[PDB]
Amino acid sequence: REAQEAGFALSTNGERLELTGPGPVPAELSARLEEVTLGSLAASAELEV
Amino acid sequence: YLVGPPSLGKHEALLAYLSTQSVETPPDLLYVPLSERKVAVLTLPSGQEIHLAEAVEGLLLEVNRLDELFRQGSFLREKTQLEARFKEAREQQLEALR
Amino acid sequence: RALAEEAAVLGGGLLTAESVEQAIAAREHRSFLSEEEFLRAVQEGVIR
Amino acid sequence: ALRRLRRDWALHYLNNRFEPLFQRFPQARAYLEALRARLARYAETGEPLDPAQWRPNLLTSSSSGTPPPIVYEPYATAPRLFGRLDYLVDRGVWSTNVSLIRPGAVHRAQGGYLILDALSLKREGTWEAFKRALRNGQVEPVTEPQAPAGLEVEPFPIQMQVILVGTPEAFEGLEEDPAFSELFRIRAEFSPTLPASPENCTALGGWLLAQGFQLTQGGLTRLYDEARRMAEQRDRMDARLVEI
Amino acid sequence: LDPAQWRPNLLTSSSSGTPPPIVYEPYATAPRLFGRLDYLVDRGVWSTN
Repeated sequence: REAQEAGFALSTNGERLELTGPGPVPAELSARLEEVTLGSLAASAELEV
Repeated sequence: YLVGPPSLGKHEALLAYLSTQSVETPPDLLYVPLSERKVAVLTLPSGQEIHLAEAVEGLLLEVNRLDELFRQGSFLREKTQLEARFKEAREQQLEALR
Repeated sequence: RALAEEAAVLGGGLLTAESVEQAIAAREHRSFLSEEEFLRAVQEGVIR
Repeated sequence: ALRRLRRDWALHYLNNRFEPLFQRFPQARAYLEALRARLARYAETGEPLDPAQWRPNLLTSSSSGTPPPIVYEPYATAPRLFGRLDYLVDRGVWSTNVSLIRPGAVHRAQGGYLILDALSLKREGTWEAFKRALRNGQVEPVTEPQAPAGLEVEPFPIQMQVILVGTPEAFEGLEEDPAFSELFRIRAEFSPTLPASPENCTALGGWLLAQGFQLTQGGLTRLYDEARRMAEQRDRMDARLVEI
Repeated sequence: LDPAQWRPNLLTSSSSGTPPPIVYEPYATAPRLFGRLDYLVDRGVWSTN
């Protein structure tokens, strides 16, 4: 939803997430992307536990 | 230090007397590595050692997430930005030389 | 400080004059066994 | 610079991952910071991490405390007091880690009482190491000179009460050291003989009944008289209740 | 080239300057006073660095 509101397309690759668009994405958008990915992998670690 | 002639049952009373004593639940002490060379005895509130062990196993398994966080969009884009700046300086030098 | 700790224990948490006197008397008494036996022997006439 | 980022980002999210643990385990700041540093080093250099070298080595569990942990160690040797180090032999290399440290008598007496025999302390030559552990908190697990590398065990505040038990001559060779006086200050001196009185006769009868003996008044009286006989005094009875 | 042979070894880092490093060493054996050499055994070879 944030990527759609920002005018960018999300390109999922399995469990890996990245944002594709013309030029660099906004800094807050990149930070939110990194936080979402890190939360997903932390949830995966908790799933393993 | 209990002093007395032998066969006075000093040990037998002492244990009987100390059994009647009441102390606050002793903390769980455990050897924890502050490094691969240096280990310290740490005291935790009773019953918190099992949770600590579970969390430590979680952080040991966190090597997988450490490896995976180098394969995310933000890390890749920051890497590409760093490479782009380095090749920008490289290309400035290359164009001057050319 | 060790005698003060003993007085505090024997007075609960306060080192009054009675508490310190009790601590000193107990310190003397805990090693009084040989003297007590000697006095008992003197009284019973073993050591005249 | 790539290596620098591959520790910067790792530490940046490891702080967030460790904050809940820092909150839940306030005492373990040192160990958790060590784990964070080791994981940052893993992310930086890609240096393999051995799980066995980073484990909370439990020594004793307790939800009790009534009664307190009372550790009586009649055989007071260094391995039985301060613990012992196990080693794994890999390619002839003797290695050790936290998972190979076993508690001694000192370790399982924490928060309680450690009962030792002064004669044992003299005989095994562990009095020096034991008094060093009491005053300085230096409890060192027993190592062996065949291991190329050991473990640097940190000092530890001693939370136990040490209660020595022994015969007076077993303390004659131990009270010579001023450190014995400074450390052990309360003398629970035992009188070899009790006063000979009806109160002590009744106490002896009750003690024998608690031992499970079936007594008669004549039998208890005869045991009391024989206790006085063993004391070799008319007005004193023998306090050696094991003999009685 | 052996990288472990050519890396400066951190001994101790300054805490705050005040108070100064006050090292009380009650047990004064040579290993605890002058330090220790730890050896790595490779093929029965005790190598240090």
